Amino acid sequence: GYISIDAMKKFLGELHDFIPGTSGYLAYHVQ
Amino acid sequence: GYISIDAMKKFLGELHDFIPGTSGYLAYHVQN
Amino acid sequence: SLKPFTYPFPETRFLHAGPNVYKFKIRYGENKEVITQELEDSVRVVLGNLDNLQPFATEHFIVFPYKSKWERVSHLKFKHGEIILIPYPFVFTLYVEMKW
Amino acid sequence: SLKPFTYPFPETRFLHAGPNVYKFKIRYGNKEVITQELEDSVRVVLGNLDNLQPFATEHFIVFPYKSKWERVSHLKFKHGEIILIPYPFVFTLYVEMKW
Repeated sequence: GYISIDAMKKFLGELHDFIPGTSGYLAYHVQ
Repeated sequence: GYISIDAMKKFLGELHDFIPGTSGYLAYHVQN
Repeated sequence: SLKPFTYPFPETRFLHAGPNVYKFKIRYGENKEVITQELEDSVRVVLGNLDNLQPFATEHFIVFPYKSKWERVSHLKFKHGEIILIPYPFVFTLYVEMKW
Repeated sequence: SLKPFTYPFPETRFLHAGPNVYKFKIRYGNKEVITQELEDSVRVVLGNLDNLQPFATEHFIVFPYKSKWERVSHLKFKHGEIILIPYPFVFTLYVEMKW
């Protein structure tokens, strides 16, 4: 028996896919 | 799929059941 | 609001929530709208229980969440326009199995 | 090396390895082979204490989880005169049928 998803806390805020090159998203790396 | 148990690192040392009152095992707890 | 989840194929997704970006990995063992919604719910649950991951059952699945160190995350910078997004330093792997 | 595990019923087992004692909990959902592969799963968990991941045995999928061992600072373990150090986390192995 596992806990039901409905018995758990859920983040209810806005949630977006982070896709660089879209919606103003960008990602970098050290060099 | 899932990784096979045979591909995992394994602890190969001695492994015993810890049963207080046997084989010299003992356990304690704080008290007021 | 999110791209459709890949029901049969394992995938990696970067998610922007609040001030953070999270790295998620989905692994798999008819009405696909419900399936996508419950997978989004599973992600939202993991985000709501960042420090107390435990397996849980949806209407159709058992989700086994795992957290691992996001290596070389200190060498990355994420931005939304001029906003700096804070990467959560752990990667979440969701093993999704069927609720029989 | 350990007594057989209770295949159908959930159980808690305290195991002595090296200088330490670990708290394991087994939850479910020829028993000699089952006991042997469960011992192997325990040894794998001990070999990957910091990088827990699910793995498949011949008959099961094992989902290991770590949780804080509460109220363990108030415990002292000994083997004879030797002081055993309790590993401060409890390991719960969710065992599921591989098929």
